[PDB]
Amino acid sequence: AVFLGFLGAAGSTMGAASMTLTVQARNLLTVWGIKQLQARVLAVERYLRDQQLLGIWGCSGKLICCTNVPWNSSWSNRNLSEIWDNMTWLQWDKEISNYTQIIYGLLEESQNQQEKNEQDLLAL
Amino acid sequence: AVFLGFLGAAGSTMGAASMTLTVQARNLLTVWGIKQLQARVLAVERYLRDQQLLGIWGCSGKLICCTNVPWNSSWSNRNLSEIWDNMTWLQWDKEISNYTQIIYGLLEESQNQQEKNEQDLLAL
Amino acid sequence: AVFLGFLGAAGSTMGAASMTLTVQARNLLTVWGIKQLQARVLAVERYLRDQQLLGIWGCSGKLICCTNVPWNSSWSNRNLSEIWDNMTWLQWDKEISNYTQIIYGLLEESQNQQEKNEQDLLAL
Amino acid sequence: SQSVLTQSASVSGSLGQSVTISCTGPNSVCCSHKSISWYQWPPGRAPTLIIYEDNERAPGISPRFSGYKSYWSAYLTISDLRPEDETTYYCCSYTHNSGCVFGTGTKVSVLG
Amino acid sequence: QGQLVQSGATTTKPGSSVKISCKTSGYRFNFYHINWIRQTAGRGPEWMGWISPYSGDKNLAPAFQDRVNMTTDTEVPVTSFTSTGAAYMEIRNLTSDDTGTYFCAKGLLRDGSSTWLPYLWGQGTLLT
Ligand SMILES: *[C@@H]1O[C@H](CO)[C@@H](O[C@@H]2O[C@H](CO)[C@@H](O[C@@H]3O[C@H](CO[C@H]4O[C@H](CO)[C@@H](O)[C@H](O[C@H]5O[C@H](CO)[C@@H](O)[C@H](O)[C@@H]5O)[C@@H]4O)[C@@H](O)[C@H](O[C@H]4O[C@H](CO)[C@@H](O)[C@H](O)[C@@H]4O)[C@@H]3O)[C@H](O)[C@H]2NC(C)=O)[C@H](O)[C@H]1NC(C)=O
Ligand SMILES: *[C@@H]1O[C@H](CO)[C@@H](O)[C@H](O)[C@H]1NC(C)=O
Ligand SMILES: *[C@@H]1O[C@H](CO)[C@@H](O)[C@H](O)[C@H]1NC(C)=O
Ligand SMILES: *[C@@H]1O[C@H](CO)[C@@H](O)[C@H](O)[C@H]1NC(C)=O
Ligand SMILES: *[C@@H]1O[C@H](CO)[C@@H](O)[C@H](O)[C@H]1NC(C)=O
Ligand SMILES: *[C@@H]1O[C@H](CO)[C@@H](O)[C@H](O)[C@H]1NC(C)=O
Ligand SMILES: *[C@@H]1O[C@H](CO)[C@@H](O)[C@H](O)[C@H]1NC(C)=O
Repeated sequence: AVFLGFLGAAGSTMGAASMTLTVQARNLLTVWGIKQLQARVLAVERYLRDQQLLGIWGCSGKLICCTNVPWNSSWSNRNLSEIWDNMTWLQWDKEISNYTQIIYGLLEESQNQQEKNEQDLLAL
Repeated sequence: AVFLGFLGAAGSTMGAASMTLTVQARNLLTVWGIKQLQARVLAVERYLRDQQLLGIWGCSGKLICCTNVPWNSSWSNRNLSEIWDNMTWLQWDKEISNYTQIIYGLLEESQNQQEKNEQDLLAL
Repeated sequence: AVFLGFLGAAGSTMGAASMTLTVQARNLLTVWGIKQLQARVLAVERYLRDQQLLGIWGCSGKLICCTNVPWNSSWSNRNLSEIWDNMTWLQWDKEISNYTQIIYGLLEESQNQQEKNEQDLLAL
Repeated sequence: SQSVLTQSASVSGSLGQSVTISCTGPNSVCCSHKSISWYQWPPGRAPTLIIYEDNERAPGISPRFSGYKSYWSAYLTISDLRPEDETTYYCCSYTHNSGCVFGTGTKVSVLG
Repeated sequence: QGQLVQSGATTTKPGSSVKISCKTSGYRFNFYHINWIRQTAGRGPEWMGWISPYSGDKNLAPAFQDRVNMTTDTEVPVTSFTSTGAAYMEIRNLTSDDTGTYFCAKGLLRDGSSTWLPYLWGQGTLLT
């Protein structure tokens, strides 16, 4: 591996950038102090939003997290090889920008309809 | 299902309200900016308290979370059907308000006496 | 057990202090309000740093958490009994202060090279 | 003398070889219900803990010294005899809240 | 990991009593027991007893229970983990059979099943 650093693989293929995730996970968290204390609070707010989303998805604690929601071809009818070995994450974010809210809800109830299935499993 | 919304099942049975949890989980997180920045900080503080409690209970990442602490009849000698299919969560919070601190400690060491049992399990 | 309290086993052996962890885990989280709101924000910042580190280690939700990184004798060539039944955590922090950053990186990729191994496991 | 925990009287060895010192007694001080310690003890001077709890070495003890405890006797092997080994070795039986029930002693010569 | 210097070589005569000092350094004196061992000309080594500088607790063999006076001071803390303590040793009915070399021994650990084990020894004192 090559320590590309923070956002090192921003122009690399999505498969290459997916190997270097903990690098972007580390660096994610008087009147002028009022402007500095403002940015300090917003920093924890924008960070806890990603964690709250990851928490209600079952991905709490995961950098790579698999799910049960199957990939709708309406979102992107691209093949697997022409995604992870071709496009960059910056490109993939433009192609899925629209449907990015649709998936966030599918993950939310695929988790509630999983811990509900586990609650009935441990009821005997 | 019917998208009742935020606090939609506040007057419903506890079994009905328990199915709609991620809805209340989403919506949980110059001199007047000082009063606005104050509410912004308290928002993350009151939210991380619930997460810190859930974290030291083993429920970190769960909306529904099962435990080993058995139900003491002193807390509520009500039957299961007369709770989940009768009372509302607002009613249940008044009946368990007293004993609500007793259970929070039982969950804390039932977790430490679980990860301690798992540490000896992986020691061979 | 004896409820020693917050930092009760600060001068005790590391094996004795390791049993009382949730006690230190609980108690971890106008112009003068600006100095009070400052300490309130720093409190959540210093707390989320420990959680962000625990999160990218796979220990998210654990008070005691086991790993795959084997103990290098360069860090401390002390025997197991002369550590948990002799030194205090305050002593152990001075002996490992140097190598404390080396281990934090070993935990970071031992987790990414674990969820990557689990992603290939669930790919069939 | 009145040590109820006898050893191996004496023994000899040569450079590069390994020895073995016995240590046994009645059911009142040995063995499966007691921890055995081993002390290198120059004549009336500064001793040295070698092994505690049957087979656990003290800090920094050379990997040569090894301990074993069967159901009736404990052994201290001195692998790879180095010249600085001529001394007397005493064993001791103990529990968590007792004392050291020392042994008779065993002089070990390394002349070679 | 510190020293345990003792007194000199004092030789009295039977019927009397002798006081032996044991001055510690380099370690928290309260964190480990203080054993007393002797090697006499007539037997071999004989464990006399240990005392806890923390609990003030004494445990000694029945062969020396009615003879030994065993005490400790209180540590003068040097740093967070260093101090300077002292343990004292006296005997009652003295004979020529009790002639031998005496040392103090700091315990091995602070917990477990080998907590008091005589690990760090002194230097030796020659009795009558
Ligand atoms: C502060 O720091 C001090 C010094 O380091 C700590 O004190 C040490 O604690 C450890 C463990 O907590 C002790 O090791 C134990 O030793 C006992 C031996 O005690 C038995 O025998 C004694 C003499 O016969 C006697 O005093 C005891 O009787 C009771 O009454 C006295 C009255 O003074 C009371 O003070 C005692 O506490 C006793 O309650 C007792 O009969 C030994 O039995 C222990 O072994 C058991 O437990 C271990 C696990 O701990 C287990 O592995 C064994 O198998 C066995 O089950 C254990 O070895 C040590 O002796 C203490 N003193 C030292 C090291 O000088 C203190 O704990 C620290 N406190 C804090 C809060 O940090
Ligand atoms: C894909 O999404 C559309 C809505 O955009 C939905 O109607 C359709 O059922 C989905 N198909 C699959 C296979 O999930
Ligand atoms: C998203 O919606 C806009 C609406 O105007 C549309 O133009 C755009 O093509 C959509 N994106 C994709 C990837 O289809
Ligand atoms: C119920 O709680 C009381 C204390 O309120 C306790 O004394 C009792 O043992 C508990 N019973 C059970 C079965 O847990
Ligand atoms: C809680 O304690 C108060 C103390 O006055 C008591 O009146 C009340 O009945 C208690 N609640 C329950 C549910 O028992
Ligand atoms: C211990 O760490 C050093 C670097 O400090 C490294 O070179 C060595 O390979 C490590 N050894 C083991 C066994 O991990
Ligand atoms: C840490 O590094 C410093 C550098 O001067 C060194 O003096 C110290 O001994 C080191 N710590 C350990 C435990 O080796």
